[PDB]
Amino acid sequence: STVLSFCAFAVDPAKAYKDYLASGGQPITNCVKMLCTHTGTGQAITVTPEANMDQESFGGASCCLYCRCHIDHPNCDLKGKFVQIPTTCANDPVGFTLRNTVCTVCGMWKGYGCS
Amino acid sequence: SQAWQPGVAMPNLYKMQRMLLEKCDLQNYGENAVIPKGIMMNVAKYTQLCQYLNTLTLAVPYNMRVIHFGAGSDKGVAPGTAVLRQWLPTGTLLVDSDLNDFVSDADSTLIGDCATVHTANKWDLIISDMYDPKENDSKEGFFTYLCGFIKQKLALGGSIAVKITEHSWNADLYKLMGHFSWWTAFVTNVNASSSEAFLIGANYLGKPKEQIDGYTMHANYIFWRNTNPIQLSSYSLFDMSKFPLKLRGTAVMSLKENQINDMIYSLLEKGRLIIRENNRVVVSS
Ligand SMILES: Nc1ncnc2c1ncn2[C@@H]1O[C@H](CSCC[C@H](N)C(=O)O)[C@@H](O)[C@H]1O
Ligand SMILES: [Cl-]
Ligand SMILES: [Cl-]
Ligand SMILES: [Cl-]
Ligand SMILES: [Cl-]
Ligand SMILES: [Cl-]
Ligand SMILES: [Mg+2]
Ligand code: NA
Ligand code: NA
Ligand code: NA
Ligand SMILES: [Zn+2]
Ligand SMILES: [Zn+2]
Repeated sequence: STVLSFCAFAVDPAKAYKDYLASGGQPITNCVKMLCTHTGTGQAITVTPEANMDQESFGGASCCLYCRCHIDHPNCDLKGKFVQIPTTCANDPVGFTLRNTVCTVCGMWKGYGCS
Repeated sequence: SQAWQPGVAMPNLYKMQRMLLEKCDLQNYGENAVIPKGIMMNVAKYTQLCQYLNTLTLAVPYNMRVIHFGAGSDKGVAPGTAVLRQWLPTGTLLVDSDLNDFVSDADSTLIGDCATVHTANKWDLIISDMYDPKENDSKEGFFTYLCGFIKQKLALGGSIAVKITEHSWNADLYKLMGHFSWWTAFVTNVNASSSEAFLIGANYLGKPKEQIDGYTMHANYIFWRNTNPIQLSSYSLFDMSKFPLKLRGTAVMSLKENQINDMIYSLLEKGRLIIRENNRVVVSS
């Protein structure tokens, strides 16, 4: 509810979100889920929706903590693109992108679709 | 048959009438109902809009320019912009705007009243979801700016889709629909119980093709909606295989007024030409 301010006014916004969740707070809502075929490449971050049968596709900016909190990025990789999130994890897309990393060779999420 | 469509267009029979203005029997609020789980109404709505726009002769240049007004939700995100980004060719310039701050997948996002939005450059497609919550007169505000923007900054051959409702409408905008090769009022199947529609102008000609009276045409629109109930449908959302806007590689030419002859107007009408400059795009304020 005040999750965005909570993280925006923390020294470490990513840690703040983790702490907030660990305390029972509800994940950031209104990540923009797209209608898609579910026949895509299954890669993590793409120019258009690329969800496979195990993923959802979301508008990228809405799944970025730093975009959503309107604060500085730690460098955006997501804004302007689409992010594929495992369906089992689609309840917390912002959390997923924070906790996970894209493999630099296959382009899929490490520990989910990556080989 | 109708349930499978992304929505319903105002039939010509109804456009041709000279109806008196009546109250609309529809309410814009509902429980919808046909929106799939985890999907925002606006994602569904814009998806069906783009599905409908796919059936029309839209000019699609190699370096397309699209501006999206009223792109911010009260959620602080841009679901319509996201759909547009999914729909449009990769590398299309997509610029959006809203009075209030929001996070967007557009290339540029302009915050402030739309009247502060200034650009010398012309556009190939204008989308507007702008809306402000005794008589039912023509509304000004953002509509006044929008008509000026279409007249000054829409490329010949370009198209528009502008959201209207029973009470949120403008007479001059309706009149301007007669300056396109074709126009309609389009109701999305997912929001069909609302008086909402998109005024769609296909292939801008920069001059009257027909003489539309704005007050009369809105009365015609309302009469149509009052006498033709449309059952909610999300059928079209379940096949997204052919969704992206077709890459037509539509010619872009900078032509003077005296070069725009009969043959050229015919090309404009058929969705086969865009007329504008190709200078660097600057949008600000
Ligand atoms: N005069 C004006 N100038 C700029 N924006 C306006 C306006 N009047 C209304 N609007 C905008 O129109 C929007 C109505 S809701 C639009 C929803 C948005 N298209 C989405 O994808 O979710 C509001 O965001 C409001 O800020
Ligand atoms: Cl976390
Ligand atoms: Cl389609
Ligand atoms: Cl057409
Ligand atoms: Cl008329
Ligand atoms: Cl051609
Ligand atoms: Mg035609
Ligand atoms: Na067009
Ligand atoms: Na209304
Ligand atoms: Na009149
Ligand atoms: Zn970001
Ligand atoms: Zn890998």
